[PDB]
Amino acid sequence: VLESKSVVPGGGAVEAALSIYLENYATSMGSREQLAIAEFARSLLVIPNTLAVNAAQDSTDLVAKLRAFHNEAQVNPERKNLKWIGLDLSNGKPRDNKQAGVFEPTIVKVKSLKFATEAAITILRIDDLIKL
Amino acid sequence: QFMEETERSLHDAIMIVRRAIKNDSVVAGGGAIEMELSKYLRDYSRTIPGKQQLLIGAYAKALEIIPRQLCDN
Repeated sequence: VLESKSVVPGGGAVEAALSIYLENYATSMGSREQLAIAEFARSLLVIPNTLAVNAAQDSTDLVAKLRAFHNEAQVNPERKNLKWIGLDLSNGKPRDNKQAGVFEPTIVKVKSLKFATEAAITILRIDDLIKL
Repeated sequence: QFMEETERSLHDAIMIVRRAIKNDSVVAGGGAIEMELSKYLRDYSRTIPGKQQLLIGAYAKALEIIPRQLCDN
């Protein structure tokens, strides 16, 4: 909070929006890469899941319900009905900000985003491993 | 061996020409509508779920496979 007053509302409310936000960004891309966005949005969805899983919660009935919080896609307490906001851990469900509402420092995710995207593709790089 | 499917093309036309007659309302062929219907559900894949987007994501996609079968085959 103190070294970064820049932080995103929600840590987990992003995922549902993001997929949709990507699903939106997907559909216009067309070709294969409409889907290359979609499967990129499918990588997103574990974030509520392992949470709900480690919390012994049902992941779908949250992240789906999450994806049903919207008019357009944003994380914000003003519209939790018409937009996403926040998250919970033990129940797992979205909160607002001062509710339980989760945040993220905007620094960390983009880096985590950046890394997995890049490690996977170099993992996606090679087809061989040879030895003698 | 090439002579037969013309007649099958003739009747198949005759069928859906008569079927364009036996149904006044005739929409776009080649799986044109299903794609929108998928997104129409991808709407609900966003809009509907407490859960069932899992369905609405699954269900709708299967539409697009039939004209996909064409580009495929």
